[PDB]
Amino acid sequence: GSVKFNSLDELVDYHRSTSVSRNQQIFLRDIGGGGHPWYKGKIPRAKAEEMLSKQRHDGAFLIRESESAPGDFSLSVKFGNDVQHFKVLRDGAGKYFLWVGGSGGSVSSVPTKLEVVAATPTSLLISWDAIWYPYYVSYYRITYGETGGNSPVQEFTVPGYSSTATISGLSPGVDYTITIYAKYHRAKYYSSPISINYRT
Amino acid sequence: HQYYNDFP
Repeated sequence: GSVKFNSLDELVDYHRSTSVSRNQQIFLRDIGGGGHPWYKGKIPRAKAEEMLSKQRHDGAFLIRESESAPGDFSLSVKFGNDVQHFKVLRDGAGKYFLWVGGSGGSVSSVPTKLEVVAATPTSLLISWDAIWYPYYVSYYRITYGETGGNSPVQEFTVPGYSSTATISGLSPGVDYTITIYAKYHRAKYYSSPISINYRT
Repeated sequence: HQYYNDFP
């Protein structure tokens, strides 16, 4: 998933009017004679940033053959400050696209449900819903400790392909604050948190 | 070798 194109021409045409960025409004725009508007064949990545350094306008772009992944294509794009490189994904039938999945109809990277599925007096099974590009989370950090004072909160990470976790070795009768941080690939920062309370 | 739309 989700939107897929039968060819490079068709991918290019779609991303003239739909952003290539999940957060910003960045549309593909031709480099400023009689040659192909945007394909540059087997040309290197340093070179692609040479052809795009001289563009002031957002969305300047070419598509080159990929260096690190022969037979694949790369899409190079100017984003105000920097030159960004996209990998052109192919699916099972060899359709082309840029992003697996989609937002949730959501505008934030914070997990949206966080719930206790089942519980004993010394353990928790919890679940959550990441709807914003779940395929792009590298891992979740789960923290838990007594609500209020005092000691170190306990932490562990579960892989991004996971939607549930198990918390163990808890004291009966204690109120816990349970929190989850999403770490997208590759955001600089964890996403901001979502937490829950539960008393064993 | 690193791309803006990579996977984990």
